[PDB]
Amino acid sequence: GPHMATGQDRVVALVDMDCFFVQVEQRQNPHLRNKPCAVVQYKSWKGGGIIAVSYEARAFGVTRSMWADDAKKLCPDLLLAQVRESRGKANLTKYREASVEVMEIMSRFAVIERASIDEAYVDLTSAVQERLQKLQGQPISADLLPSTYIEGLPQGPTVQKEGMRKQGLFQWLDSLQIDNLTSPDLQLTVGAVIVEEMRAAIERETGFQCSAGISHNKVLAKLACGLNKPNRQTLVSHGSVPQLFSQMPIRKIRSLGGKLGASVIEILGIEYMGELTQFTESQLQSHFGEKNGSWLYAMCRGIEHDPVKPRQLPKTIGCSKNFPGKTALATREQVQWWLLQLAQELEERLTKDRNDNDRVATQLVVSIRVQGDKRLSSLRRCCALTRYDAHKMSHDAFTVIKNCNTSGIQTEWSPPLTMLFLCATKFSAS
DNA sequence: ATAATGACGCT
DNA sequence: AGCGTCAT
Ligand SMILES: Cc1cn([C@H]2C[C@H](O)[C@@H](COP(=O)(O)OP(=O)(O)OP(=O)(O)O)O2)c(=O)[nH]c1=O
Ligand SMILES: [Ca+2]
Ligand SMILES: [Ca+2]
Repeated sequence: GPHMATGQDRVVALVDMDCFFVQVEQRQNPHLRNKPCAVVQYKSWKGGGIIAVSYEARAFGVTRSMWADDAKKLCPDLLLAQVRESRGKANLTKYREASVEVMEIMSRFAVIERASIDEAYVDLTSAVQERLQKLQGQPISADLLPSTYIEGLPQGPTVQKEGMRKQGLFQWLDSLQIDNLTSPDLQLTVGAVIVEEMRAAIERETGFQCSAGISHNKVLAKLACGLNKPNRQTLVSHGSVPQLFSQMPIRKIRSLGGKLGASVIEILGIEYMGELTQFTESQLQSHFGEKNGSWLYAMCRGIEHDPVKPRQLPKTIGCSKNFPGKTALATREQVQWWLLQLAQELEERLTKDRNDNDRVATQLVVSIRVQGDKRLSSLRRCCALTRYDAHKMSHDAFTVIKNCNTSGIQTEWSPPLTMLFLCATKFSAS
């Protein structure tokens, strides 16, 4: 009825950089531009692990987590750039810094939530309402939306991609309710215009291309974003949700890509996101818990309330290294030395962080993984972080994990460690 | 023998 | 406090 909330109160975008580490390497090395190429860490073992893949290389079947030697088998022309290595581990500084370039530019338009090294949510509600004043009911030209897809359109009465895009946009714009400043669809459309500008600015000032989703909440925006990649943006309207969700595999919806998603599928005996509508909120709550049941009930109707959190800086700073199989650390001296290598990178980055962002970390968290254990972390322990000093931090870290050592001989370490992880947390202003 | 990161929920 | 889930 008239008391039915429709989740159309906000305009929310998610921006995501196209094959981000590859673009960073391609900006720096013009030889890699418009070529099949990939970013790889380490190179001794099977040519290194691939962690990012240009879209040209994707067309050959090259994927993440592939060994580089295996990728060459699919794509013999594949060009590689390798991650900087410092102190025997990967060093992602180039990408973190590239990330800051993009984030500060987006920050110029609106409050952003940094969702990863190359993704940000944008709450555009205020900017849209303001822009809606700039245009005194003035119709929105197709030319303000040159890279925008309208999900679900064209419908009813062209054989190439751009032809379809435009026909969809035209059908959308022709039906638009422009003399109504409260029309959710109009707000989204104005939201999409701004995101075009934001994306133009990002490309102009960094050289980096990205894709974006624009919708009424974060989950739909994130979904919308992946529908037309690379270098394009997608508007997903509230109206588009029933058809879109009608064949949308549950695992595609953010937070449903793991075990909860799988149990939703198994317990309810369904496949697609829209099928969730046929259950009461109480039923969903009984199967998955109050919080999940409530969230599921709203979400399958395109309604979600998770706000864009005003946070542009990460809340933790960490360094980890895995030591798979034969490389697992087996002596005290190895464990101490690698904790030191981790502590040294951490200290550089913390000192940087303290000068840039006026804050200090107050807690050190130490995480290890023992051989045979499938879990990410075998064990987590903490101590105070009182000095940005590598030798102290590495020493304290050893102290809080050292009795995990089950070995009879003091110089030996067992069970061998397959991962070391140090993370600085609990920042206070400074 | 993917990695190296991150955010947050549950108890 | 410490472990588990989900994501890039
Ligand atoms: C998913 C993932 C990404 N990354 C890095 C490399 C990616 O370039 C970057 C962001 O990842 P994604 O956004 O997941 O991937 P992408 O940018 O490479 O490609 P797409 O265009 O499909 O978005 O972070 C990892 O190091 N490990 C990972 O598991
Ligand atoms: Ca990306
Ligand atoms: Ca991403």
